[PDB]
Amino acid sequence: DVLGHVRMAHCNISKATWNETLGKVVKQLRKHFGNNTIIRFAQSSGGD
Amino acid sequence: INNKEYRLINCNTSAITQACPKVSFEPIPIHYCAPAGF
Amino acid sequence: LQLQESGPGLVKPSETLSLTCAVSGGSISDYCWNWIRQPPGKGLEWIGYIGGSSGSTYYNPSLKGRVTISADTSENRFSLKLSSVTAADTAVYYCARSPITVFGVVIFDEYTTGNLDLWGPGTPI
Amino acid sequence: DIQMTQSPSSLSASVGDKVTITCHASQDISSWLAWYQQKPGKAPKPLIYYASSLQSGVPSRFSGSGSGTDYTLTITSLQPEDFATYYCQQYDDLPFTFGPGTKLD
Amino acid sequence: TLQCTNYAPKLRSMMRGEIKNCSFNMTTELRDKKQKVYSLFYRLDVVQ
Ligand SMILES: *[C@@H]1O[C@H](CO)[C@@H](O[C@@H]2O[C@H](CO)[C@@H](O[C@@H]3O[C@H](CO[C@H]4O[C@H](CO)[C@@H](O)[C@H](O)[C@@H]4O)[C@@H](O)[C@H](O[C@H]4O[C@H](CO)[C@@H](O)[C@H](O)[C@@H]4O)[C@@H]3O)[C@H](O)[C@H]2NC(C)=O)[C@H](O)[C@H]1NC(C)=O
Ligand SMILES: *[C@@H]1O[C@H](CO)[C@@H](O)[C@H](O)[C@H]1NC(C)=O
Ligand SMILES: *[C@@H]1O[C@H](CO)[C@@H](O)[C@H](O)[C@H]1NC(C)=O
Ligand SMILES: *[C@@H]1O[C@H](CO)[C@@H](O)[C@H](O)[C@H]1NC(C)=O
Ligand SMILES: *[C@@H]1O[C@H](CO)[C@@H](O)[C@H](O)[C@H]1NC(C)=O
Repeated sequence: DVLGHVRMAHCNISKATWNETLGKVVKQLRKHFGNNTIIRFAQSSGGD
Repeated sequence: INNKEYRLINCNTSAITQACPKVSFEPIPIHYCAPAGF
Repeated sequence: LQLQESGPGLVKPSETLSLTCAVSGGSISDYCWNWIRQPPGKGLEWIGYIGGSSGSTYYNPSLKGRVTISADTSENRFSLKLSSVTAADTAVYYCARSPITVFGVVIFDEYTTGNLDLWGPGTPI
Repeated sequence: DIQMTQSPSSLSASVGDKVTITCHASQDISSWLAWYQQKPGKAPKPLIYYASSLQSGVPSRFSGSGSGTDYTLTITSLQPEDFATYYCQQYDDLPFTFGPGTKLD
Repeated sequence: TLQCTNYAPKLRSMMRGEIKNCSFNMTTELRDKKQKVYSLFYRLDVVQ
């Protein structure tokens, strides 16, 4: 049984930290593609 | 369990393997020997 | 805190009715918003509601399909659309505010709501 | 679709009388019952939420209680502003429903 | 075969329909008797 309310499992990540980390990743990633490109991130597509 | 109903004691904790009737349980002496260097 | 509705005063058969409600003195994200129908001479019928920060919507099994409820927190407003309006849908429509008692994550609708604390003037249709 | 009824459908009363309005649910609603007062031509206004909790701004003359399937609203002094149609709202489960209403006269 | 209903039919949040209350027989210590077991499963583990 559940000794209380049913709640959704979840996980929190700091928003500013993630945005800064992703910015660092793009800054380093551009070195292999060029400084006049657009780097876009998207979620996964197929599979289970 | 509660001509009365009964069960084997093993069904409380473990399935039993039937010993093979062809294998004797008579004690046979065993000698222990050192490996080389000991 | 005042709620004020608007929209056409009547639509023709098979047209979509679009009603709006403005929130003045408060913020949509902290409350759930309900729409209630009252045909003339009859009691109250719940249409549906939309949450605040979660954006989730729920609809009555009555008025099956047809009903769309939405909100726009950048203008602190929300609206109701009813497609294929017929003669039986003429009624006074109300918007209302409901409180949220939060026990879990608000963005997952982990709260108890349903009480109506504030009613608008009403819009006869 | 939870059903709700009310008793009486129309309650005869004079000014200053003590009155009780009852509501009967088809199933236990765990006290998640709200009471509203509606006047002709106006939107209903809140009275009570969670069966017994009084809404802020509502006179202390209004009270109520109940449990299970049987709930009541008590008005201790029926002043002229209180001759209204009263409704029960059941929010324990969705869709939300309302009773037929009881008229005071 | 499991006979399942929703665990929390009145939930109006996530986890609505995610946890199912499933009835099944299941064996007991003795091979001659079966029991009746009620348990909850997550939606992802159970297919219709
Ligand atoms: C990821 O980030 C989200 C967003 O910040 C977190 O979501 C919060 O989760 C907590 C619980 O985990 C929620 O806490 C609840 O807050 C309610 C309102 O709090 C206000 O009012 C109370 C007075 O009632 C004040 O004391 C309080 O300071 C606030 O002003 C409470 O009513 C809730 O009470 C329930 O739980 C307590 C146990 O602490 C019981 O005693 C109560 O009876 C009742 O059952 C509760 O405290 C919080 O509201 C959530 N915030 C939002 C915005 O949704 C996630 O938790 C976080 N997760 C992780 C893993 O980091
Ligand atoms: C995670 O928890 C720690 C404390 O254990 C807290 O300092 C930190 O801010 C939390 N981060 C997020 C994103 O919730
Ligand atoms: C945060 O994200 C925005 C894009 O949404 C980006 O423009 C900005 O630079 C990011 N901040 C940092 C510190 O990288
Ligand atoms: C069955 O096992 C339990 C411990 O697992 C023991 O306490 C009990 O006595 C056993 N039954 C019988 C009949 O001895
Ligand atoms: C369990 O077995 C009995 C056997 O009579 C059957 O009637 C019952 O439906 C079974 N339970 C489930 C959940 O299938």
